[PDB]
Amino acid sequence: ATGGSTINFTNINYYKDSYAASATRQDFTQDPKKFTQPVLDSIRELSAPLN
Amino acid sequence: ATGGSTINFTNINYYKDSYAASATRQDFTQDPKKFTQPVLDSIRELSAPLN
Amino acid sequence: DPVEDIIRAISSATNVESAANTTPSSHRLETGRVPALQAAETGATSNATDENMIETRCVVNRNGVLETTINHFFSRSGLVGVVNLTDGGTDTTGYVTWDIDIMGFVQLRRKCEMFTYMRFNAEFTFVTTTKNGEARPYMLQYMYVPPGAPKPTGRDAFQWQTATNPSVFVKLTDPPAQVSVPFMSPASAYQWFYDGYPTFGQHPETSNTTYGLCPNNMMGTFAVRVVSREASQLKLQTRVYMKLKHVRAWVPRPIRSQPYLLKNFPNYDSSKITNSARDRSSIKQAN
Amino acid sequence: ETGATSNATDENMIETRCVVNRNGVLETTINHFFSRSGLVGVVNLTDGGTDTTGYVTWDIDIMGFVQLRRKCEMFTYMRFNAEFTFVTTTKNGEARPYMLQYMYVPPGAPKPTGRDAFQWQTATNPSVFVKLTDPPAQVSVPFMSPAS
Amino acid sequence: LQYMYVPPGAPKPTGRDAFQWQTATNPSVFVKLTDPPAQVSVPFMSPAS
Amino acid sequence: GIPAELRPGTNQFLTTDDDTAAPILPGFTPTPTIHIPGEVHSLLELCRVETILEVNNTTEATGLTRLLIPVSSQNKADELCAAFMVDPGRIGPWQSTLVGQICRYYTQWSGSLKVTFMFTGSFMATGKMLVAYSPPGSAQPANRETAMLGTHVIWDFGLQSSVSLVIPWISNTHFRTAKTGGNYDYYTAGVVTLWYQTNYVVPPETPGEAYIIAMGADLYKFTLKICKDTDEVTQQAVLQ
Amino acid sequence: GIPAELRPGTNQFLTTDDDTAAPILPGFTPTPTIHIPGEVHSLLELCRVETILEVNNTTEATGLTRLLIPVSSQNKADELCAAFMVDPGRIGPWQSTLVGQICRYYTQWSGSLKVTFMFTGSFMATGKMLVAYSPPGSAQPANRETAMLGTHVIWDFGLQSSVSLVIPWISNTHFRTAKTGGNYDYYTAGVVTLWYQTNYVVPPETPGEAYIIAMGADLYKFTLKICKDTDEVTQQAVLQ
Amino acid sequence: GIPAELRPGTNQFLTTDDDTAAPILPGFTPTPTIHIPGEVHSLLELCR
Amino acid sequence: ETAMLGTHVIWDFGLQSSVSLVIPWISNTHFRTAKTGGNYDYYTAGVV
Amino acid sequence: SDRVAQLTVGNSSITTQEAANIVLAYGEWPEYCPDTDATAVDKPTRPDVSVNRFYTLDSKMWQENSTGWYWKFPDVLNKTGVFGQNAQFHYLYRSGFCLHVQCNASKFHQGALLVAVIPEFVIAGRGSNTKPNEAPHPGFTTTFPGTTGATFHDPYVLDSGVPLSQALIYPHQWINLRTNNCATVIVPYINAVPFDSAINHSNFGLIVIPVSPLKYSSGATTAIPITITIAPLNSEFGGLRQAVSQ
Ligand SMILES: CCCCCCCCCCCCC/C=C/[C@H](O)[C@H](N)CO
Ligand SMILES: CCCCCCCCCCCCC/C=C/[C@H](O)[C@H](N)CO
Repeated sequence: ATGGSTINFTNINYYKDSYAASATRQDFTQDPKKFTQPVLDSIRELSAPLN
Repeated sequence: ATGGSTINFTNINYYKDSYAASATRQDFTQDPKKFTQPVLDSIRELSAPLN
Repeated sequence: DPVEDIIRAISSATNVESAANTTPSSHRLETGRVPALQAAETGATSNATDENMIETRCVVNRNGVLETTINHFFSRSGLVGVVNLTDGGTDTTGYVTWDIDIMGFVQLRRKCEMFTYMRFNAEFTFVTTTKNGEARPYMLQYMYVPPGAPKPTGRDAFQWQTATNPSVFVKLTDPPAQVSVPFMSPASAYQWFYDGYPTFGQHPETSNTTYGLCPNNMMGTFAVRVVSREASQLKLQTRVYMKLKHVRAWVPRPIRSQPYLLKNFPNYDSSKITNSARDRSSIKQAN
Repeated sequence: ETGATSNATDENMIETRCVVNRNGVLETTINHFFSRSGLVGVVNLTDGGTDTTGYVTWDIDIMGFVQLRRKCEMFTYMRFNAEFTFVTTTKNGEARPYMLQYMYVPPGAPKPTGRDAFQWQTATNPSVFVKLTDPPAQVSVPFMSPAS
Repeated sequence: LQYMYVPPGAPKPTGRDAFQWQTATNPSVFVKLTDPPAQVSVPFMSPAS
Repeated sequence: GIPAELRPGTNQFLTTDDDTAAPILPGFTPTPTIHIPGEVHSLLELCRVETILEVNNTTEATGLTRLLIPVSSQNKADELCAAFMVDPGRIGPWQSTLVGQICRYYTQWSGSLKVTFMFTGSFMATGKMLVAYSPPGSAQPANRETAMLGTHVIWDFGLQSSVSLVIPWISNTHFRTAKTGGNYDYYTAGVVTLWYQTNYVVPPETPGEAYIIAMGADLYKFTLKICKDTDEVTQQAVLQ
Repeated sequence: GIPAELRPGTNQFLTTDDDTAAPILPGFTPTPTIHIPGEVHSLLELCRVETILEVNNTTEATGLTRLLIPVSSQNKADELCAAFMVDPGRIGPWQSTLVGQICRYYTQWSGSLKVTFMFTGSFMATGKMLVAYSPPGSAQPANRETAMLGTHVIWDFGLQSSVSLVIPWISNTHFRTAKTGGNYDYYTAGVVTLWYQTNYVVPPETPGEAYIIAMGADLYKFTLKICKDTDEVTQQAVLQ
Repeated sequence: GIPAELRPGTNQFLTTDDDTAAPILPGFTPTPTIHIPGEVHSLLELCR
Repeated sequence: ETAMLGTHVIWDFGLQSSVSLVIPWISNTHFRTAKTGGNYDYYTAGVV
Repeated sequence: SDRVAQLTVGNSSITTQEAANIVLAYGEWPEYCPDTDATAVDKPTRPDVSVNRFYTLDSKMWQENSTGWYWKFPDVLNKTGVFGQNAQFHYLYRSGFCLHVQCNASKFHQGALLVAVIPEFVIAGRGSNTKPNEAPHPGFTTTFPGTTGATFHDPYVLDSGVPLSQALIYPHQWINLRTNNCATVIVPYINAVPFDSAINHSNFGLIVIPVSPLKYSSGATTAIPITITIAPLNSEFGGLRQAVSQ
């Protein structure tokens, strides 16, 4: 945290093109549930999977 | 003191990272009483220490 | 309800922007009030002051206190290492690795060892010259090889592809390279003193080579080469200067009076101990 | 057998305490994982005595060097931009003050036949002029695939 | 080149390679003869006023 | 013009530096995007997937039988079966797991692992096992009276065919560097052993032995830092 | 682009310069901080701690008896005992004090020192002493009639076992450079002498001599400037 | 970074030029001023 | 080293000349019958 | 209301009629690990009164040539009481301590003892060897003395190569035989990590040294011991497993 009044500037671009710029803007998005649990019928952690 | 309208800028950072920056923001905080006088019962300067 | 027995710091902080002032104090003739007498057996220092010992004037004190903070004390670059790259004729490796230990050079070592725990950032500058001194227009590679990463086996070996390892490409005729490094310890602070062993097991009483070596300080290796195919004939040293910034420090400890011997060990001479203060002719002659 | 991974967690297996976890997750994104420069190619320009071509072409394939190849092949499809740096040295190593030309010859464009041949007029092809004593050339490249 | 400032009381270097050039504290300037001349700002250091 | 003073770091090329470079193609608009299934954002999504620990990684394990854990009816009760170290970025049975490859591009890791066992028997095969976890300390437990002292889970063979031993993060540090031992052996995570709780009991006319399959993954707690280059790859000459 | 004109100071590397450098690890988040006891902020906190002046620093003082001040029953009254110069950054008994090491990284100092004496006798040992301070001037006082003229404090041995002689800042300059003499001897601070006020008087059956222990520290007034490199350390070759 | 084009006057050292240079001592606070009699501001006071 | 493990009190000779070791009630039963041992030695209280 | 103190911890208690205040190291009390600083997920164990209490080592006897002793903590307690057992079955230990030192003598005796608390106290090989191969190191029985304590070869440099005179930076107190017969320091948990292994790592050592030597005129008592009593304030244990003594 901290960094009071550090006036950061990075993403400013000197060219008319978008791909000339510098990464990132980051991303915090995740969706593990599509790779880890890609099943039709949802299964709870309490219940046994197969009944 | 003095330095009327000198428009100082230092802490401005050119990178997306906090550790890329330059010291300091300083600090004026002190707590000598923890090293110099670390005793339970507080002792005044007037009174004799041991009574 | 049925079983009842189941059911801070005294010191505080104050900003000090200048040296302390002095208030006027007159004499005192009376009993019961004794600022001079102290008892040091409590481990606390005498709190007696200028103003209760003598008669003083008033001094507004604008002396600055600022330069002595741990930030300003520790932010300076000083030599943490030297790397010798032959690359020349005869036996030729073509590269040199330097394990990163800043305890190898005494002058910056004694400042750090005033403290048990330290958490900081870093600014490394690489000043490379030739054997005597000069700069030719040769391209260089400074690569960081973190723990577990393959160390390069040759001048041209594949570990220099550095698809991941950070590397710096620089010409000897360019101003010295410089980078910022974070706090990489897997613990929460660096520690220059570790009383303990890294692993379990039975420890030899004859020779303990593992005593006192903290795992948390192993930062990987620094490796140099000359970017090229055949070889150069030159021979060069790289000097490595580390600056500490954003630094915090804990638990101050005494400053070392004995000559250092080894990087990683506080070994000193059982013979030959040097006194901390030079000796005079008699205790009754101040000079 | 359902192909789904165990959803069991720390807290239902044993008795746990409370841990506020401020460890950062940020460095492992595909942006930070893949944004590093690593060697995609090496080009040998003789230009010297004896048999002399006077130029060398390199078809652009970044699969030629394993270390950066295995990171890419974790994925079937990729859409990115690029930053190319050209570090040129001499045979052993050095920099002399010679002028260079780095020219991009897109598909269908004439490849240069000689050192001085007319395809170097580059009225259209992008080119970089640089001295061996200059810091290495660098450019940004877009996503040029005719697919998506 | 190395231009080092050795304030009063500080050890003066005894040799070309001597340890006083580690400059963990003393300010120093590293510069090439082919670089534009070095330059620094210095404060008022007198212990009087 | 504007007076400037150049600094160290001039003319250096740092591979990881974030800067703008010049575009080659002014006015270039790329080919439109389309929706593609299965997009990834972070690599921690891929570390939460169970892949197959190779526990039988020993010699004379032939090719694909290296992934199987033989279970048969014992004679002396209270027997050990298989054991592996918990360090996912260390040489061993974790070297074949996806989570083992990704933690090997990084210098450090932290979090809870997970170990899933799937028993492929006949429907008529019953049994119980003890999957125990012992934090760092004395070497591999000698007995199940020693191995029950750690974190363990008893598992009954039955309709549901998998149990999972979660391996909680138990550490002095926040992270553990992944490397070999003798010094870095400070960071060793622990030992997983798998013991017979009772026995592998099977009726007549049924095969006298089966195979457990072990898998491994991470929990929501798992992270990584200080990205580096892996040790598994080696190249000699430019691939033609 | 933007027209620029480069200045002297280009390409120089100044060790103390404050600049930004490039990060090696984009996206790096460090290991979380925790609370650790005993944090320091400035080094003046450490200069306010009393450490032990080595007054017996002379030769034939053996190893650890260098820190002790012998006190016994005198014969001729009005006798001197021990003396040391006040300069904390000067070779002498201050060379073993913490405040003596820190003022030795700086070119100058200002403030009030403090000197604490602790008498380790038997409970039955009584006595009085005179701890005197004389500002710069003629050399070490020859008599206690000369030494009483300066700043002094009389101290009675008793229940409270320590007295403190505060050494007020008395100077023409605001600061004093710490260095040797003959020229810089302009900046010498003064002389501390310790005299018998009456005598060390002891009953029968009790040891006939004791030891005072002296300590030293700073007051809230003390400061430092122009940080440099110390003279105590010497290195020859790279430590292996 | 920011595209720049260097001009004549680069690398010259002009004795009378007004520029910033780097400080040697970060955090340095000088010795307090005091009043001294007889301060001068311009040399025309001395020519009178 | 075995006796420090129990309930203990350290006592310094000085002005106040007495210390008291309180012997808390530590028992399985609510009461203890007072009699000899070998059987009733079940009810033994402890050792000072 | 000062020189008389009583300390009660667990089923144990300590009285002293002659005492100089009490030192609280670095101005903090021992405490349990806060949820924000903690890392390990499993639940620690907190025995309270069975571990936290005064244990009393054997007494070190006090002579004219004595150079002084040291101990390591928790190491002195790893074989004793229920505290020694928990530290063997758990991989993760945290706590503070309350240290108490008893030395008494009579108004005709004299001397002083420096009692300090040194975080991360590293002993040091003694020899002129500058090669890390041929260079000497101390033995395990030296580095970690146990209950029996160890002794200084060079008490002046504290065996670590560091001057004794500056030991007054650590939380300390003196036993000055004319003033006080005990020294008590209350140490918080100090370490760069919240938990650690009690077996592999000792947080801090204790040090008793004769800055001024013992003297008594003939006919008085020659035998003076130095006793040590230490209590583990606020203990936690984690990572339960089988027993490991080392
Ligand atoms: C492009 C090259 C970059 C080089 C980056 C190296 C950064 C390494 C981290 C340095 C942090 C301080 C070093 C660690 C402390 C001491 O050396 C320990 N005693 C090591 O044993
Ligand atoms: C001034 C010189 C500029 C050079 C510009 C070259 C840009 C070429 C586009 C590079 C995009 C990635 C390369 C394509 C992917 C792999 O190589 C394919 N396997 C090629 O077969």
